[PDB]
Amino acid sequence: PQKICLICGDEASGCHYGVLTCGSCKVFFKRAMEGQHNYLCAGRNDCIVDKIRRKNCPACRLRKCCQAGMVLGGRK
Amino acid sequence: PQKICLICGDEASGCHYGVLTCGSCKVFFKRAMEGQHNYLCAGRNDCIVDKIRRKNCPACRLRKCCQAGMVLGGRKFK
DNA sequence: CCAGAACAGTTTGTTCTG
DNA sequence: CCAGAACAAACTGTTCTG
Ligand SMILES: [Zn+2]
Ligand SMILES: [Zn+2]
Ligand SMILES: [Zn+2]
Ligand SMILES: [Zn+2]
Repeated sequence: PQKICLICGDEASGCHYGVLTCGSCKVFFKRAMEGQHNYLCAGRNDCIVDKIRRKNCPACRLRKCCQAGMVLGGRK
Repeated sequence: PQKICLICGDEASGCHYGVLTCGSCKVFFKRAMEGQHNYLCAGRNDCIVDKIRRKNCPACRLRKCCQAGMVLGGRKFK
């Protein structure tokens, strides 16, 4: 039918850092946790994270990753 | 003495399309108005437009541009 | 000076590799 | 199959031109 990324609703590529996600949320999460960016939502931590706008709010996209269960860790 | 962009609060470069802006807002405004995309704010049409985050929500940045008085035009003469 | 164009750096996303 | 690396397209911002 089609695997859907639990972060953004794009087509998922596989189970990454614990969660069914697309390729972009995969690198995103990795890059976000890794560098210290201190991302702050410019709205109210409310943002819809979807395919077209996922890059809009890194704070909300990262928060969604963390709530979906994504966890850092290199090749289990 | 430093001139402040009225859209994002960065340092302003001049008066562009009718208001005090930085060069990034200047082009953003023209690209946005001429592009094929009517941006949909993923929040509440409320977003803060400041230097670090101006890129975050093009819908709200464009809204802020238009509300500030920015208007498309060609190269006008005095 | 400022709009538009051209150029350039930054960012996000996709394909390659072990 | 999946992390991480290498690659690449897309997007945002800066310097050049009339
Ligand atoms: Zn995704
Ligand atoms: Zn947000
Ligand atoms: Zn600005
Ligand atoms: Zn917004």
